[PDB]
Amino acid sequence: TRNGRDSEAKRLGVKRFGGESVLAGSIIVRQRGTKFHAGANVGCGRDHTLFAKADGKVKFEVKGPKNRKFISIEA
Amino acid sequence: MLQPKRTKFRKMHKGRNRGLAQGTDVSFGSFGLKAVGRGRLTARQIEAARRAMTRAVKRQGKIWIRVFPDKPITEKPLAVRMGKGKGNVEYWVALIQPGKVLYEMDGVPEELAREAFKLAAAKLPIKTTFVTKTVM
Amino acid sequence: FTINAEVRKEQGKGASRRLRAANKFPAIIYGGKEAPLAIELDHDKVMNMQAKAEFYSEVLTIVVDGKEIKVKAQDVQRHPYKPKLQHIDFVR
Amino acid sequence: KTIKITQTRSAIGRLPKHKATLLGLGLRRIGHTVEREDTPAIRGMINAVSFMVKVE
Amino acid sequence: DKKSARIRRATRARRKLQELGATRLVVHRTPRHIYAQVIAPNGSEVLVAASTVEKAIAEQLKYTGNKDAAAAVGKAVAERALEKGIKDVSFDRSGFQYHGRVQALADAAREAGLQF
RNA sequence: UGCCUGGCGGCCGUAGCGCGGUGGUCCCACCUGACCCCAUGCCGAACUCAGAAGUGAAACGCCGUAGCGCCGAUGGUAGUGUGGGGUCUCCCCAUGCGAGAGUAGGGAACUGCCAGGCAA
RNA sequence: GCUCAACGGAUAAAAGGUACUCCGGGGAUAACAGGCUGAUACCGCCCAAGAGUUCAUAUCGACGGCGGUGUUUGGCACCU
RNA sequence: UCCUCCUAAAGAGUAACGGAGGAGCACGAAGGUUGGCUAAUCCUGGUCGGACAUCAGGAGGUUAGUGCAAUGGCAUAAGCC
RNA sequence: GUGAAGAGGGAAACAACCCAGACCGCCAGCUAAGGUCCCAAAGUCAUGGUUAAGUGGGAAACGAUGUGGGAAGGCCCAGAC
Ligand SMILES: [Mg+2]
Ligand SMILES: [Mg+2]
Ligand SMILES: [Mg+2]
Ligand SMILES: [Mg+2]
Ligand SMILES: [Mg+2]
Ligand SMILES: [Mg+2]
Ligand SMILES: [Mg+2]
Ligand SMILES: [Mg+2]
Ligand SMILES: [Mg+2]
Ligand SMILES: [Mg+2]
Ligand SMILES: [Mg+2]
Ligand SMILES: [Mg+2]
Ligand SMILES: [Mg+2]
Ligand SMILES: [Mg+2]
Ligand SMILES: [Mg+2]
Ligand SMILES: [Mg+2]
Ligand SMILES: [Mg+2]
Ligand SMILES: [Mg+2]
Ligand SMILES: [Mg+2]
Ligand SMILES: [Mg+2]
Ligand SMILES: [Mg+2]
Ligand SMILES: [Mg+2]
Ligand SMILES: [Mg+2]
Ligand SMILES: [Mg+2]
Ligand SMILES: [Mg+2]
Ligand SMILES: [Mg+2]
Ligand SMILES: [Mg+2]
Ligand SMILES: [Mg+2]
Ligand SMILES: [Mg+2]
Ligand SMILES: [Mg+2]
Ligand SMILES: [Mg+2]
Ligand SMILES: [Mg+2]
Ligand SMILES: [Mg+2]
Ligand SMILES: [Mg+2]
Ligand SMILES: [Mg+2]
Ligand SMILES: [Mg+2]
Ligand SMILES: [Mg+2]
Ligand SMILES: [Mg+2]
Ligand SMILES: [Mg+2]
Ligand SMILES: [Mg+2]
Ligand SMILES: [Mg+2]
Ligand SMILES: [Mg+2]
Ligand SMILES: [Mg+2]
Ligand SMILES: [Mg+2]
Ligand SMILES: [Mg+2]
Ligand SMILES: [Mg+2]
Ligand SMILES: [Mg+2]
Ligand SMILES: [Mg+2]
Ligand SMILES: [Mg+2]
Ligand SMILES: [Mg+2]
Ligand SMILES: [Mg+2]
Ligand SMILES: [Mg+2]
Ligand SMILES: [Mg+2]
Ligand SMILES: [Mg+2]
Ligand SMILES: [Mg+2]
Ligand SMILES: [Mg+2]
Ligand SMILES: [Mg+2]
Ligand SMILES: [Mg+2]
Ligand SMILES: [Mg+2]
Ligand SMILES: [Mg+2]
Ligand SMILES: [Mg+2]
Ligand SMILES: [Mg+2]
Ligand SMILES: [Mg+2]
Ligand SMILES: [Mg+2]
Ligand SMILES: [Mg+2]
Ligand SMILES: [Mg+2]
Ligand SMILES: [Mg+2]
Ligand SMILES: [Mg+2]
Ligand SMILES: [Mg+2]
Ligand SMILES: [Mg+2]
Ligand SMILES: [Mg+2]
Ligand SMILES: [Mg+2]
Ligand SMILES: [Mg+2]
Ligand SMILES: [Mg+2]
Ligand SMILES: [Mg+2]
Ligand SMILES: [Mg+2]
Ligand SMILES: [Mg+2]
Ligand SMILES: [Mg+2]
Ligand SMILES: [Mg+2]
Ligand SMILES: [Mg+2]
Ligand SMILES: [Mg+2]
Ligand SMILES: [Mg+2]
Ligand SMILES: [Mg+2]
Repeated sequence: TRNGRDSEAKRLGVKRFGGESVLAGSIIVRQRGTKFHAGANVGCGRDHTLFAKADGKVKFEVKGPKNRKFISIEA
Repeated sequence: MLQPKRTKFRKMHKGRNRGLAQGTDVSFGSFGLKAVGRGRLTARQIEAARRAMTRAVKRQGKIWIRVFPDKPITEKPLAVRMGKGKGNVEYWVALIQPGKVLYEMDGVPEELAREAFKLAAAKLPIKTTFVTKTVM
Repeated sequence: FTINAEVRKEQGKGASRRLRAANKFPAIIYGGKEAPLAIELDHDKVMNMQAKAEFYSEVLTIVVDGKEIKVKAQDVQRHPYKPKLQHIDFVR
Repeated sequence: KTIKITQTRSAIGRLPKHKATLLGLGLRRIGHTVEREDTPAIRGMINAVSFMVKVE
Repeated sequence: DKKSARIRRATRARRKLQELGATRLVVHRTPRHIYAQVIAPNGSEVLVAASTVEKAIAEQLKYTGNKDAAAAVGKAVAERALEKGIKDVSFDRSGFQYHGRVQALADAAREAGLQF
């Protein structure tokens, strides 16, 4: 054979889903590109990881012109 | 012999030939050969069945081929153990679900169409039937 | 060109199969400001009716509960390989 | 408002969910006429394992 | 089209400033007239608004489209803003380069008392 | 109160395109010049400033049109959770869920907060 | 300051032969034979373009199709 | 050994001597931030100049670009100054 | 899921297939899968049909006035086949 190589899987996805109460700092979505975007009280790190900026429930939204998926937190 | 003129990938997965066909309505020609049975037609069988029709109906009339292979079948050489790579591509097959119009025919009598389509139907592995272009 | 047909009560996958395996097949009438009407009818009539070219052009009067509804056959579902009808859509 | 349920088949070659549902109904062995208060839940539980229970 | 090019030029500031949750002071410049409005942190309702189009300010000055006229709006916004109870704000320049009329509006807005 | 404009949103194509009209009283647009503030890696084209002779051409706003895009039932079909069954590569039955495409049709948006002008 | 890249790195430092062999084990793993399978092989059959002075099916049969057998070449590694 | 896609059965994970590709760096501007900008590819006209260099307008609109394979992502631009 | 690590009844015999989880005893009864003419426990049971091959009790392409149901379509008293 010529091939037979593969990388280790990165464990990327929605960790905390909509409605789950999360602590200030908790990672909501690990992903590569901004598939979801950072809404209210949610950050976006160098790795495009969407993390909670404040304590509260996670809320997925579909808004804007592009119609894009945003992630917000509400106390 | 029919074959895709360049593909994305050389070797495709096996898959499962399931469900019903899509190309069921007689679109182009007047008559047509529908596949009752389920199966998969090689590139050789299609060419062998086409020649049987084209020679039966002579220079006159017009024939379509609705099916095309675009699935390369791998075959492992004789006296070779398991593993040590996926086998080399030998022949190309079109997967045929039930209700698939294989060939269509136009510009001939309804008698000679059936007698020509029988000769083609005899070449193919799949069990087939004659169908006419019903208007809607 | 006078089809006769009962009204459907059970509708879905399970009912439609039990129906279709009893020499009948489901169909539907719709058009205008009124609501649609689900319509069970016999197979062996409408199989023989479609042979004529007028069927998919001229107006048909479907008899339902006494009332004769004037319609035209808009769309139709053939059974994949066996020569038989599965469903008809009647536009008003 | 109660309903008498009866287990009419074995809980051996069955799914862990179906083994659990019987533990949630309270059915221990085949031929056990347990009675439970009727709600939308218990009917869901009966509908989940309808093949191996019978209602009175 | 210039308008649409100027809208996308501003959008970053707007979208960044709405995230922070700050009371923004929008300023729309025009060849004739200059506008200004303090908008609430939700982004919908207006708290204070003033311009050269208003006859209260237009009646005093000579022309309604220059530095000295923009200053007069710049005072008129900030003077009202303090009466309503606003003080800590941000300045949405709105795709207009911070140099002339808008700068004269901003400096007049600072010098009046409004804190930014 | 309605009729119109300007800024800022919500809502993101039933809200967008093309085609047919229409507005300059104020507003907005081009427009009128360039000691200056500033500007072009050449150019007041752009950005900028100082203006009021002109026009509604372009751009923009509004009204009308189905040529498209877009939305979209009901019914059926495919798929499938669970217990069965067969002629078992593939299907079928009971029961629960139920698409996509296509069809009738709907369809040139819909609203909020301040500001200005006109009929009051 | 390490292609410690055999990349969780045995040493700072290491290649071969044995038919002269030997011990411990394995049917956890090959060679014979058996088994399961039947791509291949052998044996049938289906359609009929042509050959046969004319005339497909006396004898043949292209391009293709479907079976049987376990006589071949194999695959698997289930017994030893 | 490390990265990317499928296989992987709509969270994650998931094998085979299964199917395809890459990496063992690069950069004091290719980082920061501020302030700007908009592409491909054609059409027509134009000196040498021609299909294509540079210019003008029109068409398309992200087919572009992203220091490097593939994936996901970007006009608020993460694109180019 | 089952065996491994689970006996018992059935599938002739048959770890994994179908039924069902053995604490011990009894010369009690009711049922599961599967069965009911004899080997061998229990219906030569009842109603209306089908098969004529020992099919049931291995198999394909393809072949044929085999034989049952249907739903249609070609002609008559000017008398067709
Ligand atoms: Mg090799
Ligand atoms: Mg490996
Ligand atoms: Mg892996
Ligand atoms: Mg991966
Ligand atoms: Mg992956
Ligand atoms: Mg940071
Ligand atoms: Mg697959
Ligand atoms: Mg398919
Ligand atoms: Mg050898
Ligand atoms: Mg349903
Ligand atoms: Mg079902
Ligand atoms: Mg267990
Ligand atoms: Mg301008
Ligand atoms: Mg356009
Ligand atoms: Mg100018
Ligand atoms: Mg105009
Ligand atoms: Mg408009
Ligand atoms: Mg009007
Ligand atoms: Mg309107
Ligand atoms: Mg739709
Ligand atoms: Mg739909
Ligand atoms: Mg539906
Ligand atoms: Mg199941
Ligand atoms: Mg099943
Ligand atoms: Mg049964
Ligand atoms: Mg049988
Ligand atoms: Mg099975
Ligand atoms: Mg379709
Ligand atoms: Mg309308
Ligand atoms: Mg519209
Ligand atoms: Mg319009
Ligand atoms: Mg050293
Ligand atoms: Mg080494
Ligand atoms: Mg090692
Ligand atoms: Mg070493
Ligand atoms: Mg290692
Ligand atoms: Mg080691
Ligand atoms: Mg070492
Ligand atoms: Mg020896
Ligand atoms: Mg020795
Ligand atoms: Mg010795
Ligand atoms: Mg020894
Ligand atoms: Mg062994
Ligand atoms: Mg081993
Ligand atoms: Mg040998
Ligand atoms: Mg052997
Ligand atoms: Mg065999
Ligand atoms: Mg012969
Ligand atoms: Mg020969
Ligand atoms: Mg030969
Ligand atoms: Mg093994
Ligand atoms: Mg033995
Ligand atoms: Mg490792
Ligand atoms: Mg996956
Ligand atoms: Mg999954
Ligand atoms: Mg996954
Ligand atoms: Mg594993
Ligand atoms: Mg692997
Ligand atoms: Mg490599
Ligand atoms: Mg960069
Ligand atoms: Mg920027
Ligand atoms: Mg690209
Ligand atoms: Mg790329
Ligand atoms: Mg950034
Ligand atoms: Mg950068
Ligand atoms: Mg099961
Ligand atoms: Mg046992
Ligand atoms: Mg047993
Ligand atoms: Mg036994
Ligand atoms: Mg038996
Ligand atoms: Mg049995
Ligand atoms: Mg047996
Ligand atoms: Mg027996
Ligand atoms: Mg026995
Ligand atoms: Mg067995
Ligand atoms: Mg026990
Ligand atoms: Mg009994
Ligand atoms: Mg029984
Ligand atoms: Mg017995
Ligand atoms: Mg007996
Ligand atoms: Mg039988
Ligand atoms: Mg036949
Ligand atoms: Mg017969």
